[PDB]
This record gives sequence, structure tokens and C-alpha cells, in this order.
Amino acid sequence: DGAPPIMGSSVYITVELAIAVLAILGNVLVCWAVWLNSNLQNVTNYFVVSLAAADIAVGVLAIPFAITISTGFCAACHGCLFIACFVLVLTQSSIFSLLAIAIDRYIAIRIPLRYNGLVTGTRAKGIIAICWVLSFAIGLTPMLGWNNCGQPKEGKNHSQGCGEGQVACLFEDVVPMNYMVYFNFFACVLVPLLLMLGVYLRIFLAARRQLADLEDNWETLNDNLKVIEKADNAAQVKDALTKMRAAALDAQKAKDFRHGFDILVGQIDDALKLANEGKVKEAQAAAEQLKTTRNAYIQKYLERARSTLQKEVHAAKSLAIIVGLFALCWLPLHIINCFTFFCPDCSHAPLWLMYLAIVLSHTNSVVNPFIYAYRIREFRQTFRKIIRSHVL
Ligand SMILES: CC(C)CCC[C@@H](C)[C@H]1CC[C@H]2[C@@H]3CC=C4C[C@@H](O)CC[C@]4(C)[C@H]3CC[C@]12C
Ligand SMILES: CC(C)CCC[C@@H](C)[C@H]1CC[C@H]2[C@@H]3CC=C4C[C@@H](O)CC[C@]4(C)[C@H]3CC[C@]12C
Ligand SMILES: CC(C)CCC[C@@H](C)[C@H]1CC[C@H]2[C@@H]3CC=C4C[C@@H](O)CC[C@]4(C)[C@H]3CC[C@]12C
Ligand SMILES: Nc1nc(NCCc2ccc(O)cc2)nc2nc(-c3ccco3)nn12
Ligand code: NA
Repeated sequence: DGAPPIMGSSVYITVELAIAVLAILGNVLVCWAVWLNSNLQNVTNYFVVSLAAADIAVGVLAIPFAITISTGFCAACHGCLFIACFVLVLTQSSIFSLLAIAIDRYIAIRIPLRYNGLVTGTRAKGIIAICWVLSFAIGLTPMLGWNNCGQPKEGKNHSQGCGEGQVACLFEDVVPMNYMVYFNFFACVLVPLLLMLGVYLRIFLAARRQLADLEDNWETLNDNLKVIEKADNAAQVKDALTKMRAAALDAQKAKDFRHGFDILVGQIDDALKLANEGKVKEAQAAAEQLKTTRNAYIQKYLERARSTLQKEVHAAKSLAIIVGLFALCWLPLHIINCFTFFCPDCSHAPLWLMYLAIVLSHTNSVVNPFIYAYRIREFRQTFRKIIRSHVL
């Protein structure tokens, strides 16, 4: 007695197939958008496409494999291992793509003038190819001998009636838990996720430091202007102009734009030469000209630089959400494996919970297209064009 297994199995399979359809459709849309729209064709989005391709493969291959292995069918043990482990190749490829995106955005905010000479489409393609090769080697490592094929469950294999060399193909019977916990979870998943967390933290800190510096230079200009306006001594004017000048050079370091800071620094130097030669009123008078240069050029370039940095912060937040949802969808299965491995006195997690955790991991292959659509205008607008035109 006990409910016929096919009833629970029918629910599981139906849900897996629903997820597969949505993973394929949404991620084909991502790839189509990058293909269509040259504004989306940049290095960051080559990693986005590599990630979308891994999620298409979850729907086309990993989900049919998961349905197959849920039956415990008789198979040659190394064929069984390939079906069991292929999803780990795809999840490792996703991890590498996510890590590359984070580093890409970190380079872009740290050394933006060197970014385009360092990070090229050709180098990115080589990186993607290497990461896919490494992904196959890591995810299929059990097929090199780190497996339980030498210790078959002969009770299961006779009750199912399997032949010679065949095992009942069940994940936990063939894939060792020490591989899943120490090698896959700790070294290959958790360590990269923590590195990604640290990279994103460094991105937000760099942005916050650059914004504060911008602001410091701005009020250094304005404060020292007031000093000159309230001064009554040549060297109180000269000293303020001197500090205004370094602030201006630092702002310029950090063509029409050049004309702005040239008028500004030229005007400072004019007022300085008057200051040195004792003419305080001529110096103060020359220094009030700076205000129209400030209003006409310097404020406009402060504003553009602030909004560029605010755009990069908003973009990095969007990409970090992707990483967060990856962790939220995969950590339950890893944590369950930790209980199975480290607590032999604990009852095994129940079968319904195992399959809920499996389904949750697969749902990760559905969500990224929705993030892009809600958070990234250029994707959203291109999705809209594709749907309205080629679908409506
Ligand atoms: C989509 C196309 C391009 C490639 C798909 C190939 C897949 C379906 C092939 C490649 C290797 C194959 C496996 C190789 C060995 C075995 C062991 C046997 O006892 C049962 C079948 C099984 C488990 C095969 C199932 C089908 C399989 C997984
Ligand atoms: C990352 C977020 C979503 C947290 C998810 C935590 C989940 C995976 C945790 C919270 C409570 C945990 C359960 C607590 C108690 C037991 C009983 C034990 O005999 C087997 C493990 C099992 C069944 C745990 C499995 C993992 C578990 C379900
Ligand atoms: C969230 C990320 C950053 C860290 C993940 C922490 C994981 C590794 C932690 C959280 C809860 C922990 C489990 C809590 C309780 C037990 C029961 C004990 O008898 C064996 C260890 C075991 C099973 C722990 C293993 C490690 C564990 C799963
Ligand atoms: N532990 C585990 N089991 C399964 N499937 C088998 C579930 C099960 C567990 C016990 C049992 O007697 C019958 C079925 N798939 C699994 N996939 C993973 C996985 C992928 C990434 C991290 O863990 N872990 N994992
Ligand atoms: Na993925």
C-alpha cells in the first residue's frame, strides 16, 4: 500500500515540462534580442548570451535527463553518470559566466579609460570557450573514477531486474556525496559565489568613492570662491585660488569639455598673476568671472559624470540580483546534501522535498529574462519590438 507512485510522478513530470518550455522561450528571446540590436552587442552581453545558452540547455537536455533518472531505470553505470552529472556542467558554466560579468563591470568602473583596450570581443570569446571546457571537466569529474559504480546496490539492481554491468540509475546511488559536498558545493559553487559578493562590494565602494570625490571638488571650488569674495588680503586670495586650481585639475583628470576646464584654469591663472603682483581688487574681480564658467561648463560636466556613475550602480544592482536568485534557487539542494552527508543520525530528507528542491533549481533557468525586461530598458524595448513584430 501507499499511494501509487505514478500519481506523484505525474505531477513532478508535468511541472518539469512546464519549466522546460518557459526556460527555452524566455532565453531564446534573450539571444534574439542581442542578435537584433547592436546596442546590446558588447562584451558584457556575450556572457549574458553564454548564460542564456546554458539555460536553454537546461530545458532541452537537463530536464529530460532529470525526468529519466527519476525512474531508476536500469543503465550501464557510466551512461547513468552522464545523465546524472550533465546538469552540473551547465550550472558550472553559469557560475563562470556570472563571475566574468562581475569582473567585467569592476574593470569598467575602476579603469574605464583602459577598459576597451583590455576587454575585447575577441578575448571574451576565448574566455567563454575556455570556461565551457572547464565546465565539462568539473561537472563530469565523476566519470573519471570518482563514483560509486564499483559499489552497486545489488538489492536494488536485482529487484529492478537489471542486467550485467547495469545499476538502477538513481542519483545518490552513483554520485558520491563527498564529491557533491566538498568538491562541487564548497570549492566550485560557494567559493565563486563569495568571490562575486566581494567583487560587487568593491564595485559599490568604488562608485561611492568616486561620487564623493566629485562632490568634494565641486564644493572646494565654491567654498574657495566665497573665501576670495570675503577676503581683504592678497595672500588670502592667492591661497584660495591655489586650492581651487588643484581641485579643478583633479576634476579634469577625473573637446567641448576641454574648452570648459581651459577657460576655468586660464581664469584661475589670470587671477593668480594679479594676486602675486599685489592687485587684490583686480584678482577678486578676475575671480568672479569663474562663476560664469562654472555655471556654463563645470556644472554640466559634474552632472553628466554623476549620472554615468548612477547608471553603473543601477546596472550592477541588476546584475547582482541575478546572482542572488541563482543562490536562492540552488542553495536548498546543496544544504540538503550537507545534511545527508554530515548527519548520518538524521533521517534523509523526504522524497517530496528532494523533488521540490530539484524543481526549484530548474526554475532558475526561467527567471533571468524577466530581470532583464524589468530592469534594463534596452532589453525591454527590444523584447517589445520582437514580440509586436515577429509574434503579433
Ligand atoms: C541532443 C543530441 C544532439 C545528443 C543527445 C544524446 C543523449 C540523449 C545520449 C548520449 C549518451 C547516451 C547514454 C549513453 C549510455 C547509456 C547507457 C544505457 O544503459 C542506457 C542509455 C544511456 C544512458 C544513453 C542515453 C542517451 C544518451 C544520454
Ligand atoms: C536558501 C534558503 C531558501 C533556505 C533554505 C533552507 C532549507 C533548505 C532547510 C531549512 C530547514 C532544513 C531541514 C531541517 C531538518 C531536516 C531534517 C533532517 O532529517 C534532514 C534535513 C532536513 C529536512 C533539513 C533540510 C534542509 C532545510 C529544508
Ligand atoms: C549561506 C552560505 C553563505 C553558507 C552555507 C552554510 C551551510 C554550509 C551550513 C548552514 C547550516 C549548516 C548545517 C546545520 C546543521 C547540521 C547538522 C549537523 O549534525 C551536521 C552539520 C549540519 C548539516 C550543518 C552543515 C553546514 C550547513 C548546511
Ligand atoms: N541529492 C540529489 N539527489 C538527486 N536525485 C535523487 C533524489 C532522491 C534521493 C533519495 C532517494 O532515495 C531517491 C531519490 N538529484 C540531485 N541533484 C543534486 C544537485 C545538483 C546540484 C547540487 O546538488 N543533488 N541531488
Ligand atoms: Na543557469
